[PDB]
Amino acid sequence: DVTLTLWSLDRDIQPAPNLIKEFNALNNGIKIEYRQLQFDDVVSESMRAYSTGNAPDIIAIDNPNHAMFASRGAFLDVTDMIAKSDVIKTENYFPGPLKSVTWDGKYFGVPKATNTIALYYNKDLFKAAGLDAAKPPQTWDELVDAARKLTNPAKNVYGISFSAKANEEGTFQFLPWAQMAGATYKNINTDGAVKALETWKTLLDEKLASPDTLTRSQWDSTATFNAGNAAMAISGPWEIDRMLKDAKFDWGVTLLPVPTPDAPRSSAMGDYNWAIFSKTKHPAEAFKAIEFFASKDKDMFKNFGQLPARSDIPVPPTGNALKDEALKTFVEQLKYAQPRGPSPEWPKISKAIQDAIQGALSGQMTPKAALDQAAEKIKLVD
Ligand SMILES: OC[C@H]1O[C@@](CO)(O[C@H]2O[C@H](CO)[C@@H](O)[C@H](O)[C@H]2O)[C@@H](O)[C@@H]1O
Ligand SMILES: OC[C@H]1O[C@@](CO)(O[C@H]2O[C@H](CO)[C@@H](O)[C@H](O)[C@H]2O)[C@@H](O)[C@@H]1O
Repeated sequence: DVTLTLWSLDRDIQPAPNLIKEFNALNNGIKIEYRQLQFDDVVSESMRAYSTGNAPDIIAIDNPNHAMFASRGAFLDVTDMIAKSDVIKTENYFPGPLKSVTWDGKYFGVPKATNTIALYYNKDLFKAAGLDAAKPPQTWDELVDAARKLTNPAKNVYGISFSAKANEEGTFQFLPWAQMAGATYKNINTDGAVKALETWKTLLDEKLASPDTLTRSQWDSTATFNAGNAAMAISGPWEIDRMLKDAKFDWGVTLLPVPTPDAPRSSAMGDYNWAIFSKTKHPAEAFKAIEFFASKDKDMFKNFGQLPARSDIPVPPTGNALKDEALKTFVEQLKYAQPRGPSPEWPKISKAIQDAIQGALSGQMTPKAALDQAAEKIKLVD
């Protein structure tokens, strides 16, 4: 056999290792060895691997990081193999995910999946609070007020869970709030972004969200919602299949609340892309693996609760009512997602935003000063 190696963050529950086991069972003369990426310095580790000759054949890379690798020659130009393939057609893909694998008029990967974040809510806790579980909050004011009502320390319940972690988690979570209020990563210090960050300060200062929001991932925050310790959670569709098993209450999912009545919806485009490292010894076989993964996209939601990056395969209902309502909400919120970049310097942009969030939420800097600082850094890097 040709043996390939593949790196991804995906858990044993999530697509990559399962798709690999299925692929390997084909006995087609190619075998894939999986390694789950550890430690949250994926980008630097993977570039260092590439530079030293330790890179895998295939990686699932977060979409905002793609351009850094593509621009630096680390990824194989798959333009011609995509063209030749009938399994992978660029016309099948949503435009934002497709653009994220592109650099200088070439394709340097194939989208794996797409997502964004939305607002999960525990309908049983809404009901017990005297709220209307059919009417979740629509505006930031409503969201904060609901969170105040639902915060019940005597019962170990925070009103909301989210992530402000000093890595991509925090940037991905914060950008929707800034964007809805009129800002972007290219202009992150508008009055509306300050209001967004003041709103996050309210959630922490008033103890409506755990202090651990400053250091905890979206996945680990949402575990607290699933256990009944947070009444609402901002997270993505990657939570659904675990939530169905773990949450022992009735729940819904709605669009992210907007800053003033009828202000616009917005959020950041999530999820990963497949890529082949440029010095692979097995380019054709690596690409055939990716073709196999793409051929399973039609089953991704039903099997993993994740969403393909494709307009050719609109996602059908599963038959599970909670999951199917979640699907509706995420498909709707996805219509408002915006790309982080393209930028070969995304990590530096994101670090500036992370530091602003940490500075304001810790009380070390005012929200205005924190975001002004970020905007000056971003001007230089971007
Ligand atoms: O946050 C939603 C929650 O707030 C209540 C009032 O406590 O309703 C508010 O939000 C609704 C949803 O947008 C509005 O229709 C309503 O006008 C507003 O007061 C609860 O009814 C609801 O569960
Ligand atoms: O298996 C990967 C794991 O990462 C997640 C959640 O962290 O990635 C989402 O959130 C990131 C920020 O932490 C975004 O940058 C990324 O684009 C988005 O997909 C999940 O997808 C998944 O559980």
